[PDB]
Amino acid sequence: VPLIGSLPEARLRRVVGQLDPQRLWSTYLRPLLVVRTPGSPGNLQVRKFLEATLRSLTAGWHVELDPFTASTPLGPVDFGNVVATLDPRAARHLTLACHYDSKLFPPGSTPFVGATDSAVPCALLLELAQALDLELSRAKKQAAPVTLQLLFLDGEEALKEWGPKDSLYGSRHLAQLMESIPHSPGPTRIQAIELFMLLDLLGAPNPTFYSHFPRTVRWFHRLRSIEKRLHRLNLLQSHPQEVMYFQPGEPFGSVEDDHIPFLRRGVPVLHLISTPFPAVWHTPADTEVNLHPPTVHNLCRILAVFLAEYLGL
Ligand SMILES: O=C1Nc2cccc(OC3CCNCC3)c2/C1=C/c1ccc2[nH]cnc2c1
Ligand SMILES: [Zn+2]
Repeated sequence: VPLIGSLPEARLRRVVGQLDPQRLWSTYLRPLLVVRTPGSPGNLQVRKFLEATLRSLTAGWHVELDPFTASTPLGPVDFGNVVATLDPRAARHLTLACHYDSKLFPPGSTPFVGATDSAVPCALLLELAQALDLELSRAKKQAAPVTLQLLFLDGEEALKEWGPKDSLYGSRHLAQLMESIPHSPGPTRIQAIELFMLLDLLGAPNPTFYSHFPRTVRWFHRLRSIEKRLHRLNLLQSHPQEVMYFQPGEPFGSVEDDHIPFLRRGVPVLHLISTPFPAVWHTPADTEVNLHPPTVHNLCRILAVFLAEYLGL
């Protein structure tokens, strides 16, 4: 628990104190819980909600929009991703990512908003960024060498049948775009991704995560470690055992997600996705009241230390 690279408890406690669960849940989560398929009005409001929420933050992220067209198993659809980079002159960054679109389902069925998939994750990032705003604003001003980059991806889903030409429209393009952009050192923006941490299927009760890439397993250990740790310093609601979320040790793997286009380009990936998937997954039942708010908040706290331990805040 008093290991190496770790937060002096004092700070960690303030780090956690600063998180506002009412804000996570209602400023940030509640608004997104809406049908938001590609290029639908649903979509575009979320897109603009994020596009703003990020800009208002005091530390003044560079918020830029990656938009495009693509050929689907339906018409052409247009998409826009949301790239938010706290200090883009900085030479590397930690890229956290998630997708704001929602899976189009056939009509005449209870709309599908997908709370775990991926409403909850998006809001976790919004909270991270806001509950850590002064501290990022410090290090940004300190021309810190590794900054923070947040991706809110569009078009992960699939209209019709899931497959390599219908899925991950957004990541596939963002990746395409990044490697075409000279950065320094680099050579591309793609190499500026120190870690690509990807959040998915989050907020159902009683998840289990495993390391899925052994190249990043040590970071996964940070998380198991940060879980302990918060349990010990009593800062976890409904957490009987010491190890609940972050399991040992190193299983099989692969589960096509937004990381893939980056991983094709050699990007170290940490796939923070519950496995087994939420019971309610891809049903009209992915909805605000199946979430397990304690779990939702433990994962805010657990990430919110990690962020800090990572960027030394
Ligand atoms: O988006 C998706 N549509 C499908 C239709 C049929 C099967 C599917 O996935 C495989 C079988 C079940 N276990 C492993 C993957 C998917 C799928 C996969 C997937 C992966 C990650 C996701 N994050 C949010 N939605 C996701 C779906
Ligand atoms: Zn999905």
